Amino acid sequence: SALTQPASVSGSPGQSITISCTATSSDVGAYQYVSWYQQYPGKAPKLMIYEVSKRPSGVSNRFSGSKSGNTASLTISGLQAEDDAYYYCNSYTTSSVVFGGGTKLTVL
Amino acid sequence: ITLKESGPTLVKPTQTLTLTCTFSGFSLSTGGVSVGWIRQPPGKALEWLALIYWDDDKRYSPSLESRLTITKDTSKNLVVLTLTNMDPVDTATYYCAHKTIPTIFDYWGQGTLVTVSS
Amino acid sequence: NLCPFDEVFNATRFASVYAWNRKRISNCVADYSVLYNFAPFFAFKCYGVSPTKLNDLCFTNVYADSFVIRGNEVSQIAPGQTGNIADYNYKLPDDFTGCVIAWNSNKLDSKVGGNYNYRYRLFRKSNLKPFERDISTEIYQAGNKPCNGVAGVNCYFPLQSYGFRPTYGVGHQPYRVVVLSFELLHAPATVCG
Repeated sequence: SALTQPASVSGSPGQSITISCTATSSDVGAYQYVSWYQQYPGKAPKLMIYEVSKRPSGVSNRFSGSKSGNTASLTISGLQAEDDAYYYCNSYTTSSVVFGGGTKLTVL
Repeated sequence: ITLKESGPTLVKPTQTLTLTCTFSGFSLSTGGVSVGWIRQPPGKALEWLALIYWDDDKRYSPSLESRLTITKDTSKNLVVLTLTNMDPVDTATYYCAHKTIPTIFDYWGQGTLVTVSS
Repeated sequence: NLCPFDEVFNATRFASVYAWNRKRISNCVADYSVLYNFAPFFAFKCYGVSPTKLNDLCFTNVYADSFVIRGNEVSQIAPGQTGNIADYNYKLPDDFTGCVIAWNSNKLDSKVGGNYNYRYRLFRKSNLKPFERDISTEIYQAGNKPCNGVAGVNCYFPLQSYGFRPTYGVGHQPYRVVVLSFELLHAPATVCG
């Protein structure tokens, strides 16, 4: 209801894939800070990219975000078998931080 | 930077649950720095809970406010969250991550699984 | 010997628009190039003296005023410009010599939910004279005997908080700003390097 994410995606190993995190809600503000998290099978989520197209030093150079308006297109190039995991989006609304419904990525 | 949660692992219905998150590497004196709490039910999405800034200005989630009073102690670098009236819905994992303005929740801790039932 | 610039630009908490922090900076070998290592300097324009050829000139008495405003109001700190922050709570003369420095800062000023810490006088009676600061927080009138400490036709408190949050557009983000006032006529060089 607050954000919106597709159920799951499965990209063949070695290819690229994009995921969408549409807001589907009016007045989420300017929709400028949208962070993405890597969820392992029972581990603490790790920050992958923050500030749309920006990225924290310490991670790979393949993840890249984008914005088609009201959403955040999380991209993954050179898909490797290591990337099978859960993915989430996160962005404040006027009153409080909200999260995405989750996405599952299994490489086959 | 490092964080670690601790507290009771088991709790009964309609009880006051308490958790203490101790951090190292940063303090609550520099600008921008804050500390928030998040929970995740098994197999469900994460959620926000509250937040304590560095200016002792505190914020809670709208839907579940008027509870979970977040306190702190800057001498031993420890944050305390306490939420009463345990329900079977409240059985989930709990994480304490540090917030900067743009890099929202960039440093998460370990997390402790806690159960709410008879 | 250097003088307080890294204690005027690195302040932890800045004052409000109606409570600017006046200061004097003298007796120092003054280098105006410590600024350039600070920030992208969104707003930087000098009146009466060029910024490039600044480090050499000398001054009589240099005052510095620091406060915080909104995004779309940085234009109002200029000689002779009318508005709502310029005509009500901060006004500088038409013969002003010096310059203004504003750099967007919302990584240290906007909280999730609204930081109700910065205010600004919205109502008053008339315009204010240059560099005239007032703190009074009485309850504004209502034409007739007002609703002093109560509600009614028009009983509106004079101060209003900005309330910054991280969802505001770039026009509504907080901006820190410092104003330097120089003197150049017959000056007994006291602050220059």
